[PDB]
Amino acid sequence: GVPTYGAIILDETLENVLLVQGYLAKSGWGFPKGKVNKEEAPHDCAAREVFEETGFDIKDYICKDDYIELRINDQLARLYIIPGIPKDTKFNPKTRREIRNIEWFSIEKLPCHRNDMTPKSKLGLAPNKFFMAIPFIRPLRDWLSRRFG
Ligand SMILES: O=C(NCc1ccc(F)cc1)c1cnn2c1CCCC2
Repeated sequence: GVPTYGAIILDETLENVLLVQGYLAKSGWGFPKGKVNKEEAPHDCAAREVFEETGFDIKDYICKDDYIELRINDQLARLYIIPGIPKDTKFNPKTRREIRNIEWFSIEKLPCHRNDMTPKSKLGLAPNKFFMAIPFIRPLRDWLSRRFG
């Protein structure tokens, strides 16, 4: 699959992260990210996708070595970590045709796994609106503990 790039944006307290909500198949909440274009550098794709989805330009803030990368079903997703962005920042996507809403979420309240259905003796996982963000949460919390305190 084609690699994806984006950002995990945190506020100044390091408490909260910015998630975006799409439509249809992308109807839940997830980090801003998207597919890399031909010959485009990872940092440029991340900034591009983040600016298209949030209206916020991370180019002056990206640190090259500060990201979380996950390979999920053979697609690689790398989110650059961008702390310190004020919570009163005005985010607006380029078009409401792709992005429904943009919100801050408390990191400590976000799930870092989906719940099974053991109550009902049924296999699998219950739906969770944070399903695209979930795989990054534990690695983010571990990364913040290491790199900050
Ligand atoms: O990325 C997602 N959500 C946030 C988002 C990011 C960019 C955007 F333009 C709109 C919403 C998402 C949700 N479900 N799927 C995805 C991606 C691929 C697998 C299905």
